[PDB]
Amino acid sequence: DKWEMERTDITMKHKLGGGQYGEVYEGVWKKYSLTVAVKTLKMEVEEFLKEAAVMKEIKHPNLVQLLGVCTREPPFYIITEFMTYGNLLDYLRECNRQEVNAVVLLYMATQISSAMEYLEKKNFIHRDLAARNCLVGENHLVKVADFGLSRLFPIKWTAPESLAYNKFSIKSDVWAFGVLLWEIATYGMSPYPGIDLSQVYELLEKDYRMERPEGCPEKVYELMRACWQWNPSDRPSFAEIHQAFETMFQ
Ligand SMILES: Cc1ccc(NC(=O)c2ccc(CN3CCN(C)CC3)cc2)cc1Nc1nccc(-c2cccnc2)n1
Ligand SMILES: Cc1nc(Nc2ncc(C(=O)Nc3c(C)cccc3Cl)s2)cc(N2CCN(CCO)CC2)n1
Repeated sequence: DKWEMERTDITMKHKLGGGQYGEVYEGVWKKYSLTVAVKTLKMEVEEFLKEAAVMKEIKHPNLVQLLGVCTREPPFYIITEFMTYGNLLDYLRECNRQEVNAVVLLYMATQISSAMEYLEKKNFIHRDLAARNCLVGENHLVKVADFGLSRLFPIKWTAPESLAYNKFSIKSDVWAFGVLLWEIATYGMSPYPGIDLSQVYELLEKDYRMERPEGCPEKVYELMRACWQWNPSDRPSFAEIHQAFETMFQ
């Protein structure tokens, strides 16, 4: 296996983002003195190795790049490139809005839609697509974190068909993407603020959708609304979503 590393190839450093991603650490891959991120497991082994195998198949500019794995005996490692600025939700909430302005919001939306178009075409689904599971690099680079991928839950990001019948599709990710776009357009506000988690489905069932955020262009809000179509087959494809963002650039 070309991905297999000895644990001693890595020097473990500090826990990343004060433990928000659980057991994810900064490390150094000694071969290149390259700062990396390392997810560890010392219960959920079957799950951890299945994700390791899935990440070997994925290669896109906007998905976090696997570098190696330690999957022989515990502790188990997944090693990726280090995204320097951390998760997109905290980044939006804390950013300088003079820098992170309309064109950067569009750029962030376009990048994530590019990653999801790739997964759509490669018959993968994400099971936790949200701003907190996107990572930021230099010059407003955004990559989707890829530990929760499957080959084909977070209630406020979950399509109605997934809450009701536990059924997930690429169309469920299109719903989640619309919530993520809402997170981008509000610089990382909590969706459905103050609404009890048990009543989200019944509100959605009676055609409730979140209102246009302050300053959100109408074309961007129309695309959110298309992502939140009740019928999954009425939601646009990630290919259509990416193309719509490309077209908006004036
Ligand atoms: C995709 C997106 C989603 C949301 C937003 N929202 C905002 O841009 C915005 C504007 C005003 C506020 C409100 N704000 C409150 C505080 N006071 C001080 C300022 C105003 C909030 C968000 C922009 C975008 N970006 C976007 N959308 C469509 C087109 C473009 C675009 C930009 C440049 C060139 N071509 C296209 N850029
Ligand atoms: C939570 C967090 N992660 C960061 N970067 C990461 N790179 C990649 C990550 C990741 O999880 N990889 C991964 C692995 C390893 C396995 C499977 C799947 C995947 Cl995707 S986590 C940076 C960061 N920072 C804290 C805050 N700082 C600013 C202070 O103001 C910036 C730095 N915090």
